[PDB]
Amino acid sequence: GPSLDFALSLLRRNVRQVQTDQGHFTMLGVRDRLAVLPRHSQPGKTIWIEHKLVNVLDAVELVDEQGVNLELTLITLDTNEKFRDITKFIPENISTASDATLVINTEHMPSMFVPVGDVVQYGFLNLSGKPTHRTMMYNFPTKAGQCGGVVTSVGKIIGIHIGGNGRQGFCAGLKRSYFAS
Ligand SMILES: *C(=O)[C@H](C[C@@H]1CCCNC1=O)NC(=O)[C@H](Cc1ccc(F)cc1)NC(=O)c1cc(C)on1
Repeated sequence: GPSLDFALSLLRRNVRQVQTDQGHFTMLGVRDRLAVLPRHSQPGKTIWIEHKLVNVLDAVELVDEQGVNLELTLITLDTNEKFRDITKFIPENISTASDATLVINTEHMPSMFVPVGDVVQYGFLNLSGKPTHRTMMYNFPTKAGQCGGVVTSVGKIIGIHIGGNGRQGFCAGLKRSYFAS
């Protein structure tokens, strides 16, 4: 219903099929020329968006006040395009949620809704030797190919998927101030 209406709106206008040397990811266009990707996709000076090559002008890998990885990287793309500003759908603080859907859009998983259920606070997560703070979990056997997916519930954007164990899956908590500047 109104929750997925929003997911469609976001798929169409802000969620992009992307590739880096690290493989396939879902990119969230945030506003203007600013997008986010999970840190592990390691975007270089360039990146493929719907297969066309786009320059990356600047790239920040977000960290704690304590310097811990938050597993997110803001990029500023080289285009004449504005993403419709969806920062007003990102809460001020990392928000847990109920019947969330994970929105994925890559070449292999195009236009994809995954019903991950509730999203609960997790916090510290060490995936493959690499710590992350401010993560949240949903109880769903998430997989390779879904990183960068956008976690939504009730018209809010709360998360970018970043990992899983074959049973649960984990996202990077989104908060609006990250998209400040
Ligand atoms: C997204 O690219 C991908 C998605 C995971 C893969 C594992 C199964 N479930 C999926 O949701 N993420 C990763 O593979 C993640 C990469 C990562 C994330 C954060 C970080 F700090 C460093 C690396 N790796 C894992 O989730 C993972 C799973 C096991 C087992 O070890 N590592």
